[PDB]
Formats: sequence, C-alpha cells, structure tokens
Amino acid sequence: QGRAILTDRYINRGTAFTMEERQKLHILGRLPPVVETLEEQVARVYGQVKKYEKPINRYQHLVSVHSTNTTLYYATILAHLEEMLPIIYTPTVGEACMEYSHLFFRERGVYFNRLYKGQFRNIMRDAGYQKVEVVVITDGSRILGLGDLGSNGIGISIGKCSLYVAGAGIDPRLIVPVILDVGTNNERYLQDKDYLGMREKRLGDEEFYELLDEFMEAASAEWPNAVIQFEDFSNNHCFDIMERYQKKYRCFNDDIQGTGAVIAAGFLNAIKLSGVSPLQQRIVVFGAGSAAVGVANNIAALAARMYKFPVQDLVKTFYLVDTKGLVTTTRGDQLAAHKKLLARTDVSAEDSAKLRTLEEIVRFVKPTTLLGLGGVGPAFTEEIVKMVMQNTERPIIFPLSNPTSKAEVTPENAYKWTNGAAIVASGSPFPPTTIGGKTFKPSQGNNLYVFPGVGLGCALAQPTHIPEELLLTASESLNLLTTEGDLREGRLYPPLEDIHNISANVATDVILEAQRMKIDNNKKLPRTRDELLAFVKKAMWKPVYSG
Amino acid sequence: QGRAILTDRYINRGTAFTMEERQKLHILGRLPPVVETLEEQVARVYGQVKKYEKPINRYQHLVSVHSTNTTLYYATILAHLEEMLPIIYTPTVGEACMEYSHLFFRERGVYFNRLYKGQFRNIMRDAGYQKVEVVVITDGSRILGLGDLGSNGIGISIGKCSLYVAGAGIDPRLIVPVILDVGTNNERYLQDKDYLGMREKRLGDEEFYELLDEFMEAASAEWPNAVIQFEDFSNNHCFDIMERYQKKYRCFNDDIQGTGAVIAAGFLNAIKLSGVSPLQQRIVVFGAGSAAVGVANNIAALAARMYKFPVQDLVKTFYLVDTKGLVTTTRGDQLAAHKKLLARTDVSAEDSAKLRTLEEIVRFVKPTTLLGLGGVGPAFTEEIVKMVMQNTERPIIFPLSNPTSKAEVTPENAYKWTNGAAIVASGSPFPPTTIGGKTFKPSQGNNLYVFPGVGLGCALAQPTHIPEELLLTASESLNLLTTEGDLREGRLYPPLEDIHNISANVATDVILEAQRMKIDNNKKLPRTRDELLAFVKKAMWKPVYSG
Repeated sequence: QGRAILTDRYINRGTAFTMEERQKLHILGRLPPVVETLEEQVARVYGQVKKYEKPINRYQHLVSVHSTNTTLYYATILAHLEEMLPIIYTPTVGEACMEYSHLFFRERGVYFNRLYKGQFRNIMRDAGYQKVEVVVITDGSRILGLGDLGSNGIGISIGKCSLYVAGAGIDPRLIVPVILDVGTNNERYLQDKDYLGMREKRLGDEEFYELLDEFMEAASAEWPNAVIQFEDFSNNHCFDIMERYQKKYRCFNDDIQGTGAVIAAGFLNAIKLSGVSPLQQRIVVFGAGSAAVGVANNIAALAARMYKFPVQDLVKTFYLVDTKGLVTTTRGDQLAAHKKLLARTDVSAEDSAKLRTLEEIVRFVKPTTLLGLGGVGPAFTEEIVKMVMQNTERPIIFPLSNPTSKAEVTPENAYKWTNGAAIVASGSPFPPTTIGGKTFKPSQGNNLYVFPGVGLGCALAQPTHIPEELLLTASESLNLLTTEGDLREGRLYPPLEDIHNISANVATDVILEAQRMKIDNNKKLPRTRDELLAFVKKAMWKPVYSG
Repeated sequence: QGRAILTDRYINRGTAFTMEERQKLHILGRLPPVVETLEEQVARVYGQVKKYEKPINRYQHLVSVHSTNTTLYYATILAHLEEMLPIIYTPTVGEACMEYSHLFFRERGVYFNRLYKGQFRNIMRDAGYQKVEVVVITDGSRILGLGDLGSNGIGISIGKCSLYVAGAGIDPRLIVPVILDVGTNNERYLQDKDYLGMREKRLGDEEFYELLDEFMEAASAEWPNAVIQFEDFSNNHCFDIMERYQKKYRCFNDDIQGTGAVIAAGFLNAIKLSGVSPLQQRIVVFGAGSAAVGVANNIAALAARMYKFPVQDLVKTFYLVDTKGLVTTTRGDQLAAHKKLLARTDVSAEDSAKLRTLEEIVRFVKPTTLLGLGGVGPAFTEEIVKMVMQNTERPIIFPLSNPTSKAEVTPENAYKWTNGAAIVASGSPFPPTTIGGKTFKPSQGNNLYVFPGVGLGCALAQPTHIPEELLLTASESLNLLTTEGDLREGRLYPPLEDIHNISANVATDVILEAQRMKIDNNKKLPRTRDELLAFVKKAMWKPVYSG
C-alpha cells in the first residue's frame, strides 16, 4: 500500500494507476492527476530521452526510468529498439563504464575478487536469487582490447543482462550481472583515488583460472538452472575459457559464438539473393584473427547443415587475408594453427609473393564476396569494389569491423559504386541510401538476434551444456526467419523490432536440438515445434502491466 | 539484510560499509572492494558532480545520490554549500521544474487539486507521516511572476524542503513537499501532451481559497506539529494568504518574511561598519512594490528593537522611489496603501515634479545608502555611486534584484568606483574583487540564513502561530551572530558554511520569544539560552552515519 508501491520498481505503474486504483492503494494525491496508458507513458519517456543532446545523458535518463518503473523502461526499449540499442549498449555503455561508473552503483551487481577466495558460493547464496536463468560475467578486459575497465566492467554485464530481458523476455528478477575483478592494467584507474576496484595489475593465468574455476563451480551449485554468458573478455582468455568450460558447465561467449551465428545467417541469405550459390562463391576474408576464422568456419558449418554440401568443398570457397597478405601453404612462414585450415593449397610460392596487398589479392582471386573482419579501417576501396563487379552481378560486401571508423567501406559507397547491386550487412546501423529513386539499406548483423533466444532456450531446456550444435541450430533458425517478403525487399534478417518472435523461434529450435541430443533436463516441455513455440511465447516476460 | 539495506536510501552507506559489516549484513560482493569513509565518499561525489558541464546535469547527478544515499547527499551539500546552492535551488531548480520535471517523480510529493475537494485530510492521513515538522507548499504561480510552472512547481517544494534538512537538521523523514494545483496560465503547458497537471487556467480567488482553506484545516488536524511555509506564490495572493492565515495556523512565507529578516540583519551590520548611525542614514529604496516596502519596514523594526530609536524617526530615513520617481505626499497622484507610510512629507510639489529620474533623486536626497529592490536592471550607475561618495565615506550599496542581469550594480563596479569604500550585500554569490592588493567580497543575503532556523524553532516550540515577533527575533539573532572578527573583515553575516550553528542560534532565539509570548506548546524545552542552545543542537539531524 501507499508510497511503498510507488517506490517498488517492479510493481510501480506511476501515472498508469487509474483514479480508482489510486484510491484503493492509498496513492491518491501522490501522483499528478492525469492518468496515462502504458503506450502514452512510453511516448512521454521517449520525448524525455530525446530532450537530451548527448548519448550519455539519454542513457542517464533511461537509468532513472529503469530505477523507478521496470515495466515502463522495457516497454520504451521495445517500442524504439533500433534507436535505443546504441544508447543502452555498445558504444554508449562502454563510455558510461569508463567515465560515469556511478550510474551502475544501484543495480544488482555481484562482485568477485581474490579477497573473497573460498567465499564465492556464500556470496551467491546470500544474494537469495531463486531460479536464476541468465548470468552475464565479464572481467572488464575488453574483447576489442581497448579501454580496460577493470571493476567498472560491471556496467557491461548490467547492460547485457538488460538485452536478455528486452530481447527474449527473461524475467528481470532472474538475471544476474557479475564482475570478476582480477585487477586492471588501466594506468589511469590504478592512479585514480575514485577507482573502487582491485588496485593492482591483472592476475596471471594460474590465479585467474583459480578464481574463475571457483566462480563456475559456485554458480553451478547455487544458480544451477542458469546459463553463464562470458562477455567482453580479452583474446588471451576468451577462446581458452570456452575450451576449459564448454563441456562441464552451461556456458557460451556471445562475442565469439553469437557473432559467428548471426553473421553466418545473414551471409547465407546474401548468397540466396546473389543467385551465386555457396559452392560458386569466392570469398575474401579480410582479417585472420581467431574470431574472423571462427566466423568463416560458422558460415561453412551452416551451409553444410542447410544444403549438405561437403564441408571441405565449402572451406575451399574462402581466401583468408592476414597482415602479410593471402594466407597460403606456399608463402614460406609458419602459420598460426587457426590460419592453417583456411590456407590455400592451390597457390604457388611465386604467386604467393605477389599476393600481399588487398588490391592485387582481389585482382588474382576474382572474389564474389568481401568479408570485412580486419579492424584496420576502409580497406574495401572503390577500385576493389569495381573489380568484384567484374566477377558477379551481385557483390556481397560485409564491412563488419566496429566502430564505423574502422569499417571496411560505408554501405553508401558500396551501393553507389555498384549502382545498387551490392548486398550489404553492417556491424552498425546506417541510414538508407537512395540511387535512381530506388532505396537500399544495409542489414545490421546485431548480436541481439541470437543470444537472447539461446538464453531463453537454455533457461527452458536446462541442457547439461551448450554444445556447438545449439549455436548452429540458432544460426539456422535465424536464417529461416527471414521471410520471402523480407528477402524480396533485400533484407538478410527478420526485422529487429520483432525480436520477441525471433527469440521465441530461436529458443524453440535450440530446445528441439537439446531434446534430439538428450541433453535437456526439463521434461515438462513440448517436443513438437508448433506446440513448443506456443509454450515458449507464453513463458516470456512481457513489459506490460500484469499485477 | 542484503540488498534490502543497499536499496534503502536512509540506511544505505554504500562503500562506507566496512568489510566486517558487509559480511554481517550479507552484502559482501554487492559492492566493489574499496571501503571509504563518509568524507571520502563526499569528495568522490563532488568530483562526479564537477564532471558535468551544465547545472541541470549536476542537479540530475545529485538527485540520483539523494535517491540512493540520503546521508551522503546531505553530507555533500553541507561540505560544498555555497557552490551547491545554485544547483539544488534557485536558479537551477526552476529550470529543472520547467523542462525536466520527470526528475521529481520519485520524491515524496503530495498533490492537491479541485478533483480531490473534501478528501484532503484523507490524502494526508494515507501518507502516514508521523510527527511531520515542516510542510512547503506552492501553487507554481512564481513570486517573480515568470514561468508559471503549474503542477511542475512540486520541484520548488521538493528543493526547499531539502534546504530545511541541510540548513537546520530537520530530519528528512519529517518534511513534506506539497503542490496545490489550481491550474496554470502557462500556454505551452496547457497545450503540452506531456503536462500531467490540471489542464485549465488558474482558478478564481473564491475557489482558490476554498481549496487552500481545506488544505490549511486538513494539515492542522493531520500534521498538527508542522510549520506550513508558503513558497513561490504570485503577488496577487502571497500577501493576502499571510493576512488570511497568520493568526489561525502555524505558517509563514519565506519570500516575504524571510527575505526582509535576512536583508534587515545585513543592512544593520552595514550601518555598523559605515559608522553613519541609523538615524544619520539617508536611504534610497529603489523599487516600491509591497515586498520592497516590507523590507524597509523590517529594517526600521529591527533598528527600533536593537537600539530603541523611535520607529517614526527611522521611517524618515527612507526615500522610496517608484516608476514615477520619488514617492511624496505632494506629487499629485493617489498613492497605493503600501507607499503612503514611506512617502516624504517634507518635499514640496515643485521639488516633486523635478524628482523623477534616479540620478536627480540621488542629487537632491544626498543618500548614504542605495537599496536596489527595483527588478529593472543596472540603475545604480557610475555617476550615481560617485554622488553617494560625496555624502558618506562608506556608501552602503545593496543590489538585491535577481537575477544578476536585473541587479542594480555589480559588486565589482561598486568597489572599483568607491576605491574599496562601498559596503555591499548581493542577492547572488559573486567572486572577490581585488583593488590595490586589498580584497573585497560582497555579503550574500541568502534566505537560507533564516527560514531553516525559524522551521527548527517552530518545530521544537510548537507555537500556536508565527507572529511578526518571531521573524524579528530571527532577524536580530542573525545580526548578532556576525562576530567582531567577521565585521573587522567586512562581512555582514556569519559564514554560510556554519549554517547548522546559525540555525541552532536562530531557532534558540525564536523559541525564547515564543516562550516570552506564552504561545509555545512544547513544555519539555529549556527556558534559558545556554541550556536551550545545547538542547537544540542535539535535536538536529546530522548527515553522518548513525545506525
């Protein structure tokens, strides 16, 4: 009763309490007199957001709404998802962590460090969270290796947890954001009187894994129903973490496994639009890090699953370019393990020595696709795009490096140079480009398409672990959600605004695959697709006033 | 226990919980690992405030601290009071109300309007506030008649309540901010889809008083121990409200009665520094509204109390200037009632017709003091200040009109033109001025010097009403707090940073005057000054971690 209702963010409705409710609940006279519907409150909040000039102030306003009316916050995000995503997550959330970390103090963060060694389970038990479904953990080290946030990485976990709630209807009470503070190499923070985390350089690998092992074991006992999602871990650990834990715990890494699932789905739809079928594609992979090779391998895996081409033939469609040039077995260097499987076997040593610059590699390979995974700026030049037009009527051009500055080509330039023929997926949202009165707009491969549905599917099915089959099934599900209508209009993904339906379908297909593998621990679920889909949709938390 | 402690703004200490406390209270791992003292948290918050460029963003940050750690909020305000005052109150609070009213939604506002006629007492009863001490009420009409805020005036009540807590240690649980929404003449708001108040023009006087009468009667029954303070009411009502209620209820208006008390105290100290004793002063009162004449009458009342000069002789020191010129009985117009008592009787009709412009009025009157209450801009020109220097070695120059744009003269110009001789009180804070290596700084007559102590005194003594004697006693108390040391350094007031000691002394003297008049209802209090002062100081809420 009374102001206790208005100060409980889960049950407060604010001005959406009717006059009769206000009288019954002893809050008449604790609100201004106008009664609003939820939709009206959402419109009002959206204008309160747009009154702020800078993304950080927009973010700060949204935090205040999240603190006072959880339903209204999520309702606003769902009504304006494409516009809100860059504010509530990348890139604004990282700026909030780096310079405005006070914005996170009031949220339900859980903080581990070596001072609490042997107490991790007690800390989790004392949080008293029943039936936790999703745990996002970071060490603030950063996947893209820039701006080590240390303890302030808790804001990344908080923002990513919010995207599970918005995207897949994980109940906001059943998600936990975690920082594993193992120190920071951020020299500003190590000297900052106001930095509140462990004031020391990052722990060595042995001590790192002693603490992360205790975390995983503790979470498996106290939050046994949860999916553990690793977020924004640096490359020295993120791949090794997955090798250490993938079989033993219910866990995944969205940066590695989510990105590859999303990109693979859009890329296969791009091939469909091109008419140049997967075994006729000649794909330049610009960028040869572990992540880039992971994406190429996820594309090959998905095409093998959808079409039953032999995976060895799909691997021969890829031309991998590293900092030295085309990756070949005859180039004369010792290749990193991850580069060997995509290395050309069909290019002579004499040709390899002349295959160093991207322009000459493109002239020689005669690719039909450019995949930009390079992280080095605008490498897909006008001259390079005009060459791809010699090899296909519909060039597939994916500038996926973030931010927009590091991206290989603007979608605007790709469409202009190909006179509208380019099929484009981007890492960031871009405005439409109009050419000759015909409108083009890139398909953004947002990670939101996959991780929420994997979380909702793993929360419902309770699988023993998350093998590669479940991520491949999610990739396929996303691909197949793109309608004949969506494809006729050049879209590579289902629309982001339809994320609840997307997540419910991805989750359904993930659950069916866990059921086929007999790794599902929840025996209440339907085992046929139509009935399961309906069941999954009913399970989702929705940001509407319920009681 | 647990996060329930961290999410209770009255008991949360945040990072000031020791490691042992965190273990005992089940919040280990719900905070980053650094333990801070209160003083360290205050320093950190002050830097988080100064990271923001604009006052509104500074305000927004302070609101978030108020929402999460009440003790830390008030501790920060008390450590940086002079710098924070313009952010947490005038002029920032009015901009927050006018354009950022969402910042107030979560606070403990109480909202009345004609839809709730006959239910006011039930609304107050349902708020369940025990032993309420201070109620600030506004209708959002504005004393200075600009930017009618309507319902959004609740933020003015909220900010003013905060100043009672900071300035006099009114416990933050025992103060209530109230909006009496009687409509708005703000045409933007009447058309604004997002304005949440009564969407109609302001009620006529009869209906206005029917609702405000119900408010006063209801508050007298349900909040019987409270002082009711009227804030930011327009001139068509603010004086009439005091005539209607002053004898029947425990109420005052800070804009009228607080301002006059504060100005009178500083002005009497200015006379002391001048050596030109009160009966030798010749004072130009530039501005002849009801408020300006109220201030002159408060000066005369205070000098009569402190010195036992006959009040009629003190009235003859004032030369009142309205828009027509010098106010005289021989000028030929029918004077407003409030102008008649200060009208010159000693100036001929022929002289009156030549006493229109301030420069010629100053040449004729040969004043020793200029009181700027005009609200019309920089009327105290260089030529006018040089004339005052012909009549006194120490010109008293009080540019009190707000904002700094409407002010009669900059303190910098006053000190430069008088070569450091001017004795200056201001309506706003100004930086020091250095002349010939000697530093001068105006004394700001902030209303904070008086209303908190009147609230704390009236909360403790529980007087039947607040007669003019209590405000005069508060004015005198403030005057007498200015130390021989403060006066030797040119200060007209005790330092604002010492507001708790100031309020405790003002409250003590107010209580003694209520005891002398036998209007005090609290018989527990001491009746001698030393013992009462000690008792009052112990009663004050202080922003330190207590338990």
